[PDB]
Amino acid sequence: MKKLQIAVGIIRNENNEIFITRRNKLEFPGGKIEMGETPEQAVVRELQEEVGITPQHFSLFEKLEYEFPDRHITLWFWLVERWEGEPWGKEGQPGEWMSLVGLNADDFPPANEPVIAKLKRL
Ligand SMILES: [Mn+2]
Ligand SMILES: [Mn+2]
Ligand code: NA
Repeated sequence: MKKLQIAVGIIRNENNEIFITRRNKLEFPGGKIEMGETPEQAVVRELQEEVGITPQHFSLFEKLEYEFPDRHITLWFWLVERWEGEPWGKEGQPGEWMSLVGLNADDFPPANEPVIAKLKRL
């Protein structure tokens, strides 16, 4: 029984647009929390690696858990509202700003559904 945790960054600007990356299907920047890192350190590291920004002000937006045989997975969704730098496709992946109003849960993997609903509201 091992744990696998992933930190996810929801980057929102002043115009209520979120930075979305692509694979085909759309998704949020993010990745695995490594040994010895806190959830906060991991989201900062993964975002610096994937989109070239350093989160400065962020809060826990949602935490989802998945219990599978021999594996406990936790997804940490952080709402990033202020950062240093400009988001871009640093790891060579497609990226772009999309307004919250126009976000469609069907364009993201089913796992993000509850977060999108919550996001696409307030
Ligand atoms: Mn990554
Ligand atoms: Mn990684
Ligand atoms: Na990623």
